[PDB]
Amino acid sequence: SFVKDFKPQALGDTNLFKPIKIGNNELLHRAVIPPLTRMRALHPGNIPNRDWAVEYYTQRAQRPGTMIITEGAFISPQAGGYDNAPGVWSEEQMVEWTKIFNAIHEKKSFVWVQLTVLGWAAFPDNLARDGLRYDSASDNVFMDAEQEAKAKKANNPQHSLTKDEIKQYIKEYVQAAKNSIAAGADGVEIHSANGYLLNQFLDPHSNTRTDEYGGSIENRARFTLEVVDALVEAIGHEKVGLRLSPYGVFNSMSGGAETGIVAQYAYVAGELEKRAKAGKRLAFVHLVEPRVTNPFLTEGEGEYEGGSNDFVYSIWKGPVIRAGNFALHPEVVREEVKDKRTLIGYGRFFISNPDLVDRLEKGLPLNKYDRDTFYQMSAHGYIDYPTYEEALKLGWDKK
Amino acid sequence: SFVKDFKPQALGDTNLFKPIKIGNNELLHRAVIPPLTRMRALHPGNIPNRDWAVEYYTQRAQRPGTMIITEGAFISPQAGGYDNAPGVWSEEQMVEWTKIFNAIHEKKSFVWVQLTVLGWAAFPDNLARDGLRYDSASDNVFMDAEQEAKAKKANNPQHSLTKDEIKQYIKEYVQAAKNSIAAGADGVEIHSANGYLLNQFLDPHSNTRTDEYGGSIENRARFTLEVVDALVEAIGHEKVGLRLSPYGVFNSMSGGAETGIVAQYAYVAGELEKRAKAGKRLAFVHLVEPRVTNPFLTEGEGEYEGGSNDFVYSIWKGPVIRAGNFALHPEVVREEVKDKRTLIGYGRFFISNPDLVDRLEKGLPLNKYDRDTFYQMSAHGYIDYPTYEEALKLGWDKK
Ligand SMILES: Cc1cc2nc3c(=O)[nH]c(=O)nc-3n(C[C@H](O)[C@H](O)[C@H](O)COP(=O)(O)O)c2cc1C
Ligand SMILES: Cc1cc2nc3c(=O)[nH]c(=O)nc-3n(C[C@H](O)[C@H](O)[C@H](O)COP(=O)(O)O)c2cc1C
Ligand SMILES: [Cl-]
Ligand SMILES: [Cl-]
Ligand SMILES: [Cl-]
Ligand SMILES: [Cl-]
Ligand SMILES: [Mg+2]
Ligand SMILES: [Mg+2]
Ligand SMILES: [Mg+2]
Ligand SMILES: [Mg+2]
Ligand SMILES: [Mg+2]
Ligand SMILES: [Mg+2]
Ligand code: NA
Ligand code: NA
Repeated sequence: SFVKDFKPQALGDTNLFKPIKIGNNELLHRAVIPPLTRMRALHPGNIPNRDWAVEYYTQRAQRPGTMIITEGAFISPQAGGYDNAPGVWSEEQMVEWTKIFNAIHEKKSFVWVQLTVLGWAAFPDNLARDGLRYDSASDNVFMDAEQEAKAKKANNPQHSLTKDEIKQYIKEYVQAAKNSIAAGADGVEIHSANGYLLNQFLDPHSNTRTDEYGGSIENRARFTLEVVDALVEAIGHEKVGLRLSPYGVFNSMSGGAETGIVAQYAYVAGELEKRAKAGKRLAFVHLVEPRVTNPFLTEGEGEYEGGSNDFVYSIWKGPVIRAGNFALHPEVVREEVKDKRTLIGYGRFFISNPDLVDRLEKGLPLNKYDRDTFYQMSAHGYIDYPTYEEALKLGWDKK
Repeated sequence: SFVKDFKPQALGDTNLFKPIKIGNNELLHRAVIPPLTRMRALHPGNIPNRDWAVEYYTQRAQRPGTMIITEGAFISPQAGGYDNAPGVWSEEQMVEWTKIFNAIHEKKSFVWVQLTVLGWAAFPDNLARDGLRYDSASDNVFMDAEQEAKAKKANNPQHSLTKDEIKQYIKEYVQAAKNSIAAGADGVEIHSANGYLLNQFLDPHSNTRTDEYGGSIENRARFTLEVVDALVEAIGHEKVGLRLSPYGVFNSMSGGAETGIVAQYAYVAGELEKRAKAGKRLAFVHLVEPRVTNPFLTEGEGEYEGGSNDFVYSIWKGPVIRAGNFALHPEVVREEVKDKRTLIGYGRFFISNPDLVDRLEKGLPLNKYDRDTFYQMSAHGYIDYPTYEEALKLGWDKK
């Protein structure tokens, strides 16, 4: 069915429908697919879904010149811990990714691989089964009681990374980025948001370290910036973006309750701009808005009203992708895209609307999403959401 | 004469004319007199002007319930270096300040003493004459070539403060704050702006230290925060505010060219909010806007368009006074005061309009200022600017 009560607005007369270049890619509009974990990868080996993933991405590439950021992809076994999320370390994985990238390109769209390392969000028992550590910044603060207890039961207590182990992750980021490019991706996004490992280092709640990787703003940002620099060196700044969620609380990050949180993220933005002014500007910065501090809460819930991401624009002078509850709020998008370097990520409603871009241009009704199938091993709720035309034929204009 | 071409707007229908409490003071409107050095203090001894200063402040206190921040006042001889700016360390000074504070209070207005330490902005030859150091954060970067050369000629080369000397300044801030309160002031403003000593510590251009007072965001903010904490302890948070100029370039500060500048100031704001949440909220934060990066340039010049102070409001949750080119821009003020904790400082046009508040409420013409008498040892251009009524009688509605 269509979302009831939603009053659509045609956005074709806004900058959302003006072309923009991101990295090497000439986008034809500024509606971006943000990274969306869907849990259709198959075990063993974290293999992108051999039956459905090509079709999923093909559908969502249908509007020419769309920027697609993939579901998060693990850079190595140790970086993972969800059996049904994909990786980008093995030949068997890359065979499937190559097909996905080719399909997106055939639709004249673009694809950026999000590179993910889970840290404390991983399942410690899966990791133990596979002979892997349960990692985070620290060893004395935990995501929640259940995770702490699972780790202990698995004889895999949370482990504070050594400097050598941080270096090993950086090597894996580099190789994962190389693999992604070699398989045909247009670029990569470094996931430093939503309470995963890099965010666990950024945040003073999760990072109680007293070495050079914690205990100050500069130290907490060190790992994220080392990954940025390693990937810029390996594949070029024009092929690298960075995702941040300053006000997020998902996965036990601090959000605005931490009075130093804006300074922490302002520091990262400033270091990005310093690199840019020295000739190595990242393709984009991708921000999760305080509009959505936890993406598993219904739109409108978990809104933090005490902060704005606007500060980033005073610092970083390149493209900025904003995501969080924009599909149901074209009136907000209309204002935000007046800034000529702003793009808008649409997550949950891209799950349910393969032709979302047409719907945004033309002010059409939106298909309701089905949260129960966000994570499910099924084509249902993955590749069977209709286009607007197909929905009309099903009679959704009445139902 | 009146400013030609200026199209006034009545602001009586805005929050500029709603009461607000700042510290212990019930203000009746939100037009604030920011600190304005006028150079009428007499030598020797940096004595507030015995002939004219009471009248100057009385005139500008005339609208009941006005918050006045004094001209900067030196906390000690070593903090000074301008012979015609006043101090607040001696009995002879406080005799004159007492008269000024009494006069402001008789007009049912309020007075906050700005506490000033010049650092590298001081004149090294005056300091040498008086047996005093020429101080800054560092000893290997200078305000400009002329200052460096003056210091060398005076056998008084710029000196990087020791930790003990920083402690001595803090003692002097404490005593100056006590003196101000005992003499009748409503509070004090810590000057950490416009490239004076505390700002020289905040800014990475001027602060090349490698001890705990430089080399990182936290270290560069340490001196400013130590002064905040010492004054909060001595006289109470409700009697203390702090002035900052994030984007200023006056006195060779970095401004927006420094990519880390927003993070530096965001850190200070966050530390202020942390203290506030722990029960010790400063009376206000006073920001110089990027609208005026150098207050000796004509309105509209030296405007930095690449940054906003809005970030501070995501962090600090108390009153904020904004200053910089607002008199000629009632349309901007109208928008800014929609925020219910925003006050507006009017500097140069309070020099020339003793009845500025009435003029703002009622949308009246503004007297042109005379920059040549901003700093001058004279009543002329100090206490002889007319009220609107007096200007009409002089025929300025025609001239
Ligand atoms: C099912 C689901 C999976 C998600 N997976 C990821 C992910 O892999 N990486 C990431 O950075 N964000 C992920 N997110 C967050 C989204 O990218 C997005 O920031 C968030 O859903 C807010 O945007 P929206 O309101 O348009 O959905 C996910 C969100 C959902 C609902
Ligand atoms: C003559 C003059 C003296 C000033 N003296 C001080 C001072 O003692 N302390 C301070 O913090 N700012 C001082 N300022 C800066 C003003 O407080 C104010 O921030 C600036 O003039 C911008 O506001 P305006 O455009 O309303 O004048 C001075 C400015 C001028 C023009
Ligand atoms: Cl799993
Ligand atoms: Cl995520
Ligand atoms: Cl002088
Ligand atoms: Cl000043
Ligand atoms: Mg242990
Ligand atoms: Mg169902
Ligand atoms: Mg499910
Ligand atoms: Mg020396
Ligand atoms: Mg003259
Ligand atoms: Mg003069
Ligand atoms: Na099938
Ligand atoms: Na006289």
